Amino acid sequence: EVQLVESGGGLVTPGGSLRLSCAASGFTFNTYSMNWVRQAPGKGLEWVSSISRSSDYIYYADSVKGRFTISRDNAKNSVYLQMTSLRDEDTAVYYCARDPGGMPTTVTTWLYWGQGTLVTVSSASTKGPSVFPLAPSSTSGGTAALGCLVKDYFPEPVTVSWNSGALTSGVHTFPAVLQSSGLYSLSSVVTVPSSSLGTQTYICNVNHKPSNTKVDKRVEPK
Amino acid sequence: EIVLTQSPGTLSLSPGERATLSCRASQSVTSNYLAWYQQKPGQAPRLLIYDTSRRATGIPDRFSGSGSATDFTLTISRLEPDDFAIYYCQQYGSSPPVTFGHGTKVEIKRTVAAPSVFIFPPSDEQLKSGTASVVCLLNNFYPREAKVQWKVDNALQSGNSQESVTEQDSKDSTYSLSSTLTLSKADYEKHKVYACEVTHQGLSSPVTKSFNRGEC
Ligand SMILES: O=P(O)(OC[C@@H](O)[C@@H](O)[C@@H](O)CO[C@@H]1O[C@H](CO)[C@@H](OP(=O)(O)OC[C@@H](O)[C@@H](O)[C@@H](O)CO)[C@H]1O)O[C@H]1[C@@H](O)[C@H](O)O[C@@H]1CO
Ligand SMILES: [Zn+2]
Repeated sequence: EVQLVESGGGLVTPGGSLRLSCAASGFTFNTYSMNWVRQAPGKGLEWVSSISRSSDYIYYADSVKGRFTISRDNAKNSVYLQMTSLRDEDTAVYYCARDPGGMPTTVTTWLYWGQGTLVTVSSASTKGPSVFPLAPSSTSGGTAALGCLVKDYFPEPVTVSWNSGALTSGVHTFPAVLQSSGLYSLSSVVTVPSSSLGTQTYICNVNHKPSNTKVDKRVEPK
Repeated sequence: EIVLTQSPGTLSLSPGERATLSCRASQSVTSNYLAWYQQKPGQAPRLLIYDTSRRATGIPDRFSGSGSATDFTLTISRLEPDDFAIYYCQQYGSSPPVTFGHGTKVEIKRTVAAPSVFIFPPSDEQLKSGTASVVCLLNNFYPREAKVQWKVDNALQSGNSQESVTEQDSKDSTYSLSSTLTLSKADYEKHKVYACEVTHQGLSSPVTKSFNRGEC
């Protein structure tokens, strides 16, 4: 089983530095080039840097030369990316990637990807969200709606589940929007039959990991 | 650098039909080192094709790549609702600068479905916090295009609402949309009627969901 797992991302002030890690398993690590590829929020993909199997050949994109340093340890099955003098343009999900195998050079195309770690470059301070209930009222064809408003948080991301994951049908968790104040906001809604409001309780499980925030809010009819 | 231009920008087709995607390069790509990715929202890219025509392992035969030099083609036959994604092309025959296309977004077409509309007054908890948000929900509709307008005491609003849309549903290929109106707590208590007016191809006339600030 081939697995890549990035780590180390987070909030960093402009001009600061951050070190990213990527552990690998499921293949002979020492026979493969390793690569870092990033994707800014809402945009496409951009290759960052790569390193050959024994660190003899190191390549960078022009946008990171003199600022980012790639390295690897074949005994730890790990490739690293040391970032310095970070800019707003560096805000992206950073992916660890590996080629399909048998490729002719260090930088080609990538078959395996990690989950990616989010790097946010901004001087704005960390803030956990407020979780407000969206109460169901009193009915389109017998359908009611409820939800939770996750307002004013920074940075991304937050996750939302319902009834600790047991409730999934009819759930619509919307992508966050950036308000003018610089803080994010999102809603997660569920549609249910009206009579189920009397025979089932609805709790939204909001998680904002960047601030160690865990909020469970019971949503009830007004 | 070698510039890759993908066309069309967006593609909308029915299940079972064939999608043809183009990737044009500003320079000749050496030895046909051209790849194709599929990326669903929230996930890492999925390698479909590399070396122009070689399918990645586990990729079905409905994904086929072709072309050479400056013209490359990805063909997705027998389209599934699973295929809602953006598709990128990526060349790697140049000198280290490897480039990506800007993507072709593929939507799965289905029959027109009108939305069910709901409106949420700001919670008493949020009004306790000094801010007021009014949310309007559109659920299980198609196509994506929809007009949502806020009226406060019959006065049309502008510039004070933000929308967010979900990805196309895996099963029924529908969308859901939210519109959030922001206003001060003072002005929220200064008006009575808050209405959300929705226009959509599945509605003969616009639908209005509303409440008065004294409901329960
Ligand atoms: O050093 P780099 O940066 O290397 C770039 C690529 O060639 C590798 O990343 C890799 O894809 C090769 O396949 C790998 O090496 C084996 C051949 O030496 C291939 O085996 P393979 O033939 O693909 O068979 C098995 C593999 O597919 C896989 O299942 C296995 O490894 C899992 O445990 C595969 O493992 O650059 C190379 C390249 O320019 C040249 O070889 O010289 C440089 C010396 O540094
Ligand atoms: Zn570009």
